[PDB]
Amino acid sequence: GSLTEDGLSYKEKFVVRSYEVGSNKTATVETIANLLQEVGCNHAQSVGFATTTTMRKLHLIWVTARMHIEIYKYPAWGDVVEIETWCQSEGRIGTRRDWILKDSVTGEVTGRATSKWVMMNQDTRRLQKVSDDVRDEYLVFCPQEPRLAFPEENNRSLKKIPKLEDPAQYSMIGLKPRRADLDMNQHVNNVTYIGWVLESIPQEIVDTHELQVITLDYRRECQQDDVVDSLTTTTSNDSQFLHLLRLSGDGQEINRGTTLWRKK
Amino acid sequence: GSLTEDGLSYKEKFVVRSYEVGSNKTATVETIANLLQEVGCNHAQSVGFATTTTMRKLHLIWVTARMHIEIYKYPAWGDVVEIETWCQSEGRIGTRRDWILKDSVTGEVTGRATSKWVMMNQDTRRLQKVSDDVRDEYLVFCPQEPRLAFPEENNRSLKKIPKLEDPAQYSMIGLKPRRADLDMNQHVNNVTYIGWVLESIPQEIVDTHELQVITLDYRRECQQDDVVDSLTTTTSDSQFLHLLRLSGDGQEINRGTTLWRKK
Ligand SMILES: Clc1cccc2[nH]cnc12
Ligand SMILES: Clc1cccc2[nH]cnc12
Repeated sequence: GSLTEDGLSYKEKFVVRSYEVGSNKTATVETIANLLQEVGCNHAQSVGFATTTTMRKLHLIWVTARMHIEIYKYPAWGDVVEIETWCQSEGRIGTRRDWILKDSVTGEVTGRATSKWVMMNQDTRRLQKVSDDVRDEYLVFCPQEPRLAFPEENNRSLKKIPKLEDPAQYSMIGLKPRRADLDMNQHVNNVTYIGWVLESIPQEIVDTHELQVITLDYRRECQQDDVVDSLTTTTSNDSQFLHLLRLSGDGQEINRGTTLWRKK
Repeated sequence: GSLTEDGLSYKEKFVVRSYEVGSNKTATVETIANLLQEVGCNHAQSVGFATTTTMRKLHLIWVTARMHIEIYKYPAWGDVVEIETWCQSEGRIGTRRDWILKDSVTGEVTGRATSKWVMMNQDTRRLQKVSDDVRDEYLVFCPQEPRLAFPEENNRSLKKIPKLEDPAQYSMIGLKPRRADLDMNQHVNNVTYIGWVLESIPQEIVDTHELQVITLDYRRECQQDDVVDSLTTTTSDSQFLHLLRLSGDGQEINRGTTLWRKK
């Protein structure tokens, strides 16, 4: 992978692996999400990081608040996908990382994603607005003119997500993370929550439809010793669902989301 | 990746990814196992396949009976690992696939693995000795002189594994596969069973030791709707005996052993 000529974005190519594909012999949305994470990490590494000198001193970290992915064509096993990523501040609220996925051969856009990140103290887990000293350290690595993966006016990435009310139409109960679900800091990988959301989609949908859009809000972290219930209700040729992940016991919310599926 | 000059083995390089590493910032044994599977698949693709024309007509498939992996150094995040793989028949019993892992920069061997595969009818799940017409179709893609990743006679890869007796010293119960654990044919990926075996190793061991050897026998498949219990007892460097079995009736799906060395 490499930073582009202007040094304000990063591009990397990936060959889709045999264990990365589903029943259609195309990459799953979890493989795509893992590739977005990888290109994000390689981008931070290329520019010197993803915490700054001031963030490490203050025990501050970036945490995902929302992930929004739209896939037009999932890459097939053996195909090469090219992914371009960049960051931009949104004032003191936080930062946005965007991605564009392309077919390496045709140059056609096959997907796009956006994520909203907030600053949080690693120890107290208390959120905070981005300081000016921290903001200044990041500004030189972001484009100054707005560059959005989702420029559209009434676009899906910014829609508010309601809370699913019991009884859910479908559920998957007792989901727990294993060591493979953890990252290098022993925290549950963000992509695991996407998998858990999709566990409560009925098999018939997975067999007849393809996942087009997924928007996920992250409210609370699942600890290594927590157990999760995944709930889904149909809200709708296109099927739409409302999703809720909550702790098995008291029902504390960890995530909420929506998916849009189109007939194959 | 590419077939080597003689066309009898296959080599491919991999850059270790951020989500592929554990707390030591080095690749997990499940990432290694996924990479072995990937290089095996690319090898079959490069030579025309993973079944032959005759196997497809008779509804026959290759299935793993045993996996044995030995890692000396796990590759760090961002490092390049080179893996070479080849196959060899073992008479009509089945076939063996071997692998050698190397540090791309130093050329030093960092790991090795061997697996034993048997032929099975995919519908009836009945085992079968290979035959002659099927054997002949494969022979031209294998070396003729023996080439073993574990040459030593009566080495760790060939040791018989006993059945763990209750009560187990440690256990992880209620393990179930999710869609990410399935392969392209909707069967549980073989690497998932490695993860499930390791779930019952105590955290203290994972924190103070590194996994050096893992041998796993595959007796029965976990179906998409099955629930598994992972059992472990210390038999000792630390060594453990492992058993995976269905949550209800306790039908055995896998047995194995691990060897761990102090960090
Ligand atoms: Cl990791 C990284 C690379 C470039 C720009 C960034 N802004 C916030 N984090 C960034
Ligand atoms: Cl897939 C594959 C490649 C080369 C040799 C083989 N023998 C059995 N299967 C093989």
